[PDB]
Amino acid sequence: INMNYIGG
Repeated sequence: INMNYIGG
């Protein structure tokens, strides 16, 4: 995952 969406 890009790991930018938010990181929950």
